[PDB]
Amino acid sequence: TIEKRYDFVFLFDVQDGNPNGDPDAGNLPRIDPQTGEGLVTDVCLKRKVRNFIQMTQNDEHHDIFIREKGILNNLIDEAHEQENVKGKEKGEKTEAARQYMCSRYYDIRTFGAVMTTGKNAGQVRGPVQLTFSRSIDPIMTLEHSITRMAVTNEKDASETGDNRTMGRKFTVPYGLYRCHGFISTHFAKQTGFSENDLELFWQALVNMFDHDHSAARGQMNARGLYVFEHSNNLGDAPADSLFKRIQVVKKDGVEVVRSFDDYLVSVDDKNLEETKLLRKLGG
Amino acid sequence: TIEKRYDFVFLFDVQDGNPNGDPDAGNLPRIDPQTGEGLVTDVCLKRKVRNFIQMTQNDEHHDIFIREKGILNKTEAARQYMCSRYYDIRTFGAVMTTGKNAGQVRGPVQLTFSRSIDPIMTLEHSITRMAVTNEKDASETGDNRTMGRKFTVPYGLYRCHGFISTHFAKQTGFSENDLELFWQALVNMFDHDHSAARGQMNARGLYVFEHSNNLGDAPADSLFKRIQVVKKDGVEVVRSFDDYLVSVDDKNLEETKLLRKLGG
Amino acid sequence: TIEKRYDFVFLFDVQDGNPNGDPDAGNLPRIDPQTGEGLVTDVCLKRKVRNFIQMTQNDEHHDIFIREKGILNNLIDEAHEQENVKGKEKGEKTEAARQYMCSRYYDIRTFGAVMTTGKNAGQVRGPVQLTFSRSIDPIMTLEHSITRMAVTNEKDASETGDNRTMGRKFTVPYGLYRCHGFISTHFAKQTGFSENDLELFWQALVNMFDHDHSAARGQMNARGLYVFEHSNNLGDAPADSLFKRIQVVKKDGVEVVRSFDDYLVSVDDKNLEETKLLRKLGG
Amino acid sequence: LSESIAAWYDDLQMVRGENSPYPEYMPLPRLLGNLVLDGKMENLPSDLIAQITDAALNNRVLPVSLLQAALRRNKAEQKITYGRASLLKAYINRAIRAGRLKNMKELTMGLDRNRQDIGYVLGRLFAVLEKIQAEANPGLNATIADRYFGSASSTPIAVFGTLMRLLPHHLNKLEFEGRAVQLQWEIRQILEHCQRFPNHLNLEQQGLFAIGYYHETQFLFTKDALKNLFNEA
Amino acid sequence: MILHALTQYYQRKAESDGGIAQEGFENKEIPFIIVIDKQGNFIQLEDTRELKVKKKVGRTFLVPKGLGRSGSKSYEVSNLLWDHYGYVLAYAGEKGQEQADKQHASFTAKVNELKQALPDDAGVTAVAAFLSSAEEKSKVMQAANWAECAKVKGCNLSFRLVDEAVDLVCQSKAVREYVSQANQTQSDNAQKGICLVTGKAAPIARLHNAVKGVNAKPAPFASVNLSAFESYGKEQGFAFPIGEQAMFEYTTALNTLLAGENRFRIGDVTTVCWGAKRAHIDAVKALYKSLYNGQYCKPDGEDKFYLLGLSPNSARIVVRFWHET
Amino acid sequence: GLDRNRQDIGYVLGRLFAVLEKIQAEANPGLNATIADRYFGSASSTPIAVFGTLMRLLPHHLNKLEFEGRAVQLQWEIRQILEHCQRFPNHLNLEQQGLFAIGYYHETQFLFTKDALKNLFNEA
Amino acid sequence: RFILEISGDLACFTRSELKVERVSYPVITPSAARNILMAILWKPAIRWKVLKIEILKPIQWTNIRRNEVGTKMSERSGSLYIEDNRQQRASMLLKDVAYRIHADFDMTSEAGESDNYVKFAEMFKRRAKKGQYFHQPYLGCREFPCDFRLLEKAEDGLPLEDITQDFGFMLYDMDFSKSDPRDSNNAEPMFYQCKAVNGVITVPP
Repeated sequence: TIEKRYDFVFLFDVQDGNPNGDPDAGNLPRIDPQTGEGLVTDVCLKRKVRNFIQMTQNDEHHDIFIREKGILNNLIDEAHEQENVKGKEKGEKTEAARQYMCSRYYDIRTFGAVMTTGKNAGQVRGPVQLTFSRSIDPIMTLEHSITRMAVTNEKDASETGDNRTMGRKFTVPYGLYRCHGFISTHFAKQTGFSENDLELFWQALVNMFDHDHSAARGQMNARGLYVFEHSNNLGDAPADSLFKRIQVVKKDGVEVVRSFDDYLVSVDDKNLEETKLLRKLGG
Repeated sequence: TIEKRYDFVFLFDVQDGNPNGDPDAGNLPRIDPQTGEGLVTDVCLKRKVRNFIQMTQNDEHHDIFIREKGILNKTEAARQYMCSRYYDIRTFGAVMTTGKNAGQVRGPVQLTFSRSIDPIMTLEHSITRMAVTNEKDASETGDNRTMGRKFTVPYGLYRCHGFISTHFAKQTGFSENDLELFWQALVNMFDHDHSAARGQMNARGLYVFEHSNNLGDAPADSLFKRIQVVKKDGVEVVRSFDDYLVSVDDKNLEETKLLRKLGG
Repeated sequence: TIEKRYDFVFLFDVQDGNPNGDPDAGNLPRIDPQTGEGLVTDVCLKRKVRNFIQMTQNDEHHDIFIREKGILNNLIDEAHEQENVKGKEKGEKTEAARQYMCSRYYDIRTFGAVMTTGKNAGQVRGPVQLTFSRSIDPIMTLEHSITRMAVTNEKDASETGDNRTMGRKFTVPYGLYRCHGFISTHFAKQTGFSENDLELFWQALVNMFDHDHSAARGQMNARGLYVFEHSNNLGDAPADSLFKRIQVVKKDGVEVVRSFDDYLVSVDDKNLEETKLLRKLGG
Repeated sequence: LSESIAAWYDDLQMVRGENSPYPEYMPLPRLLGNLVLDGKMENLPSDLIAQITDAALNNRVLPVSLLQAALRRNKAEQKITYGRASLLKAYINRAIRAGRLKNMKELTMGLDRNRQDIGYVLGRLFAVLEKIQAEANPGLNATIADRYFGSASSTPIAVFGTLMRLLPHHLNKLEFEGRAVQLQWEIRQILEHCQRFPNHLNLEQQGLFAIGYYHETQFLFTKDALKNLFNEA
Repeated sequence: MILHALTQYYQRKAESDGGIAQEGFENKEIPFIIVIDKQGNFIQLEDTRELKVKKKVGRTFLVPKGLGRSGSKSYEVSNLLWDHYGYVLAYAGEKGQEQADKQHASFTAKVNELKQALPDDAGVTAVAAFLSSAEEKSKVMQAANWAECAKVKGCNLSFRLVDEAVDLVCQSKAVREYVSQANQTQSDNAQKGICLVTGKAAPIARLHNAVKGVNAKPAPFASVNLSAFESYGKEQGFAFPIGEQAMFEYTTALNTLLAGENRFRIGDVTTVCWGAKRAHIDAVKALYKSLYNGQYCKPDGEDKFYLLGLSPNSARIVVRFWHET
Repeated sequence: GLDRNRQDIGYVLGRLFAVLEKIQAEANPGLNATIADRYFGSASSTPIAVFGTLMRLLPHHLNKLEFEGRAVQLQWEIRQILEHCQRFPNHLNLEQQGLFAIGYYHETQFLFTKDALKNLFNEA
Repeated sequence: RFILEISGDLACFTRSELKVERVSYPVITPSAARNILMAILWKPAIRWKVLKIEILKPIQWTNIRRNEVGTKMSERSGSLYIEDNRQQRASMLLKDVAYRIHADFDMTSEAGESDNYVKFAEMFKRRAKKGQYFHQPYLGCREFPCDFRLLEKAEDGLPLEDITQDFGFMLYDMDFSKSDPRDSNNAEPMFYQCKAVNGVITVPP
């Protein structure tokens, strides 16, 4: 169980593909309808961490919780037949099941899982919590549509000439996203987030866009991860004062951005030596 | 026990999440159906304060009474014991089954519904879940799905008002250490509490005014009109703090009042 | 199945020809309207690899997914008509059909296919994941035009005998496009990408345009193919620390490129021999 | 109270092109159910569908959550039919008649060929682009709307900067030069009223965008009004 | 104006003769009705369903109101001449026995005491001898359309004697006097005031009537079902100083104006629009009549009033629509 | 609705492409596709690679014309438009893309007008 | 007589008929005005009494639901857990409210020695003109401010110039006659206003 608070800023870059497709607009990267900057959901990062852990770990005391294959109720009911079949009372069986899942599942210890849809089996608030990743400049969506030389089923466009079924697989020329995440202390105490899980989460945030790839996401990369660790479970400075100290900006010779060479980073390790520890794992 | 009145205005900005959802219509962020500004309630601020007090203490003389199930699980004598034990009693008054005025006490700490300045646009991205919660109609062999929706805010800046008087602190027991703990909480209550819905919420300006008199020698309207948070010139919509403009007025409160900037 | 994750960068030079025409824009090659750089979809590379495998293989246990002559529902029903028809229960019958398709169909084992439209059969992913190709220097497409001396039907003809229907053929002057591809391990263990499929895909990547040639494809060739192989299934190094080692740029007083001599390419192979291996197959 | 019902129902009459399965007066239940995710069960029954009465039938102003959910459902379905366009008009004329918007004028029941606004001409441009693409390729499994509506109502520069390369090829793909030049004249007259593509459409432009899109879509899907308008050029 | 206008328009509609309750009645939906003879003997199992696209629980009939059954002890309420499907046959589908027998015992004790308090009334003798014969209840289950009653929840089984076929067992000229006297004696010996929407006497009303029309189960409107919502420790009662008469009136008004022609589904909500008459707006009430025919005009008769809008929640009702103009 | 004094690269590029397409359409009567239907994919992305060849071929289109005064007026309007342009940048911004499209469509609408270009040239 | 320009952000005057759903009043409740006057300045000898209720801003109803607990705090149970007794009650707010109420003060029976009129009047005037108050006033709920300002006659505009519509029965004030000091059990009687040409008038009992 960790005893310090952690604030990590993850600056990554996507060279091609969609960092987070929108179910509304097919699969477009969720850009901010206020200036044009992209916004990647935190659930996408959580699922990428889950996939990376499945690729690396996949053992006991480190679950991931399945996705499509396998109903979640099959595991929800199975979790009850462990150390609390009946000798725990329904008044506090929820806490016992939550503790069992925290000791067994890894995604629950890092984030959580909802099970109050029928039988209350736990409700972890969430120690490690990430937000949406914004960009410095409004990314210019490419939108490259695609077509097929055949048809899947028997649609109305299946004639004798050529069944041309089109598709919309958008991409991004270059997107520099900056996500922010926070890990407290009381939630790690109530769950059991030890140093091993912390190091596993750090390795996941370092490498996850390279292990989990597809056709829509294209090429997603990782640049840097600046972590600030407090001396205890307190807050010596607000998060905005510590996040703006390490800032990125556009190049002073061009407007559009195509790679990491079109950006400029700036740090300030002067007033950060009070009661905080600065670490850089990504770069 | 404090002896001076403190009138504070706290400027907080949500960057990528829901500052305060609407329980009436699903879970969209609270916005004004007229001017369009966000109307963040003070109950979220109270919950953040309670969570920070629970975190930075984890012991006696600073309990929460009304705690969370997912975080940790004669008359004047009982009232004095409740005041000396639980910190929420000194914060938001005492409310038990028995007591004087029907067992109720207002309390020194009293926040205010945070109202924004510029009309924000709540982003409702209906995301899809690749699983099923229960045995619904969509939990068949085709695709076990449970499509939901995610409500976020691109940039919501709000200002919460608060007034702490010593008249109620003399009865509840809000001393100087309690006030310092409350300030330290207000500085980092949104940093210690985060989720997938609230996202990133940070602080901007904790402008406090301490009055010499025990009741306050300055109205609240002038104190609100002094600190002015508006937009820039060429800036059309909000996005970050570089687009806003905050102007203080410390040239008129230099007579008896004292200014404090515990945030910016 | 393979036990290592591979990351291969492929730089190919298309001389005079259309590599991947834009669908909504008639047939011009996809470019970046924000800087003028060229772009090529990864699905075009996938189709070229499929055509190469069809030209080379032509045997059992390696299906290539046929052309328009044949509805895909028939192939899906043929794949279902095996040892998992009824007595198998759909819950695991979907995974059984997925395994059968991965063992038989090469396109599913390599990239993947969707088999949940008419008759469901699971949702496979695939280990091999390609990205969109990007040009280093902003290419300047020519957009040529042609003319046919004959006419299709009698409506597009003239009024006597002057039969002419014009024409169009968008070509590229020269383009050195770089693409990235990732081969994982967890998806390989679920599909069945062994060493034979890996060698076949390497042969396809080193020779893909020489087999799948067309009238509008042009004289496309392969220049370099650099593969990074990790000794473990964890993240030994991020993608940005390995892709930036293959730096490609323009020469001195060269405004427009024509061949590979005008493109200065440098492989930074100095600090990567700790636990990662580098192989230059195409280069 | 009947005057509010009249002022809410008279502006509800859209253009409505020919061969439309929806009547000129769409019922309120279906109109409010067209804003759900997939079925009449999960929606916003308070600040949205449970406030149209208090906003229109009582002579009041529409909230901003109305426009937010409207643009969300517009970018969700990637199209606008008789089920959403009749709700965006209750924000411009209802605010100009009272006084809470800005300085632009109201709208009309027909297709306004002037106005000199931003969202209206942009929506008409997007709609004529979609109609030209539909006339070019017969069987369309996905139109340019389904690709560019993620930013057509937000940042018009991030969609119109890449959409201008597909329109000439789509027009050349047609089998008739007369209809091509007619659509060219129509889109020229549409974009003539504009001034410049802004960096981001404000809250008072998504509704105009949807209204203009639906108006132009129903106008070009009528019968032969385009040729009649081109004859007087 | 929220509850005062409700009682106002309820008293206005009561003097206009439009099928409304009158002191101790409510229009409740009765699916299957057990038609018997004059002295017991199960005759037939009639059913008056088949309405719109959704098969409701029969047609609405005027039956005496109840005191609510939501709670753990749902058998100690003892309704009058109508209740649940398990209050007569003592049979349940998902609840089983035990609790079903006590409900039938309470029902038969209530009908016995009602026959004792009011003898020689024909209708009470049948309902008193049918529940005590212990021989026709088994034949009721072995009827013709009995298999369609245990397949849905909230089934109501009512009684009706012969020689009428137009008058229910609770509508004869014998029980109406007792119903009117029970509301002027039992609900008038509690407190003295002070009332709210009337300002006169009206004792404090406890346990408000369950409003059915927005939830899957009948739930009250203004009733503190816990303890953190009371004023100065009222324990469900004195928190809302509303009289019993006005409570019954507004609850019956809300129950009647949520199933007739004034009922329309706006969207995950069931509201109701009506005017002050002195209604006939012909613009909002006809929300889903056909295809919105041309009816809005200027008949120089625009009434005032407002538009009350109720919505379901988790246990109570939430009022959202509130606009007088 | 045409801004002649915009002093922006996007507007002048759009007007230039518009007048080029107009000359191409007016060169030959019966045609099937213009220069805009082939070169628009890189007209604004790489203007140096499209406008150059367009105005290099424009002499042939002017030679294939019918009237000489119309060609003189067209060249005069082309020069008056290009007056607000000093160089042709290889890279163009997204806002510059939008300005290019707007100027092109405005110039096409202004040129397709019957009595307009002659009245503008009358005050030269 | 004293003119108070009560105005703040929002308002939520919870009615007595609908206690579970905190529906706001169309104007300022007389009991709310009395509580505001007591929170500004009150002594065990004075009795604040409202007289004239006035409106200065149009009604703007906003649908807001508050999520509360259904259990009271006591010395028996240590914690309550709001996740167990969560109740989603209603609390409709009134955006932008302003009232220039006319109210004075009288005298009680337990005065004693401090029973002056001009002294309390000038004390209240100084507290209103300087900003002194025992507690921050509330607009129906203790979550909105009240920028009160001592006015002389008229300083703001009103939207209700002509006849509009009556509000029916409104909550006057709780009966404090048959109640000991620090009361805990009483009633809530209501009363009728009059003609709304510029607000409502409160008839004293």
